[PDB]
Amino acid sequence: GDQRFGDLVFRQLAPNVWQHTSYLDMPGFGAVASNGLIVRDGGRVLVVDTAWTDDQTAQILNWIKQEINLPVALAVVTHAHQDKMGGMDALHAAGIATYANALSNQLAPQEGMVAAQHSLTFAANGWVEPATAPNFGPLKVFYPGPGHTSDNITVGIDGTDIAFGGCLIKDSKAKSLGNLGDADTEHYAASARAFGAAFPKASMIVMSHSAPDSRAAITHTARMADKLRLV
Ligand SMILES: C[C@H](CS)C(=O)N1CCC[C@H]1C(=O)O
Ligand SMILES: [Zn+2]
Ligand SMILES: [Zn+2]
Repeated sequence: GDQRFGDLVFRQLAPNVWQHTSYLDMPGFGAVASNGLIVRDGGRVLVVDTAWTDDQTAQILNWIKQEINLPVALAVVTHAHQDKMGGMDALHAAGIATYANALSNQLAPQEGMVAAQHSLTFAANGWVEPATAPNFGPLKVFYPGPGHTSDNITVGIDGTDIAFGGCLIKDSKAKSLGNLGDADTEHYAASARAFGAAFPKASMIVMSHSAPDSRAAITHTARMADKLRLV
């Protein structure tokens, strides 16, 4: 069910949702896949996360221009690493309004990232303050607590079965939590649980570095976060 387009891969998840996948091409490591989302909200398109690079991200825009051919209203990027924010310059050159967690925008420079144009803020219960996320359509944005990073945010897609965990969640068969250099190892477990609780009906869990999975990815991630906390 995948379709290669250039160095990119696209996979339809529902009538109006597609997974985009890009691969890091650096002379020192293997072809590391990153997943993001494309959502057709009626007469416009919404993007969750860039690709690794500007060119890869423009390649995303081209696939959208070709296969959907509606204007891209906005993008939301889900934390200040390269696999999520590596392509901001491309989104800006294309006139696309960009959003990130305020904390993500604050960390951007230290991380080598260009900041998003607009900053999301969040209630104590983790739900986005609606005024900071205007006209987000079916995108339901939830900050689950520090985990994979301090800033990681998550997105549910109204009207579908899908919730996007970003790099916070790994699939049910993953061996480890991956690079934990930026990780809050104390809150990770609770933050994964908070994600699953925020989207309790979502049956397809989409993540950054595994194929879509069921809810078992959430509990599996939480357990692995608990095992690590206990050492
Ligand atoms: C550079 C990316 C940002 S999330 C990363 O840390 N990754 C990509 C896949 C897993 C993990 C790793 O390198 O160990
Ligand atoms: Zn990351
Ligand atoms: Zn990642």
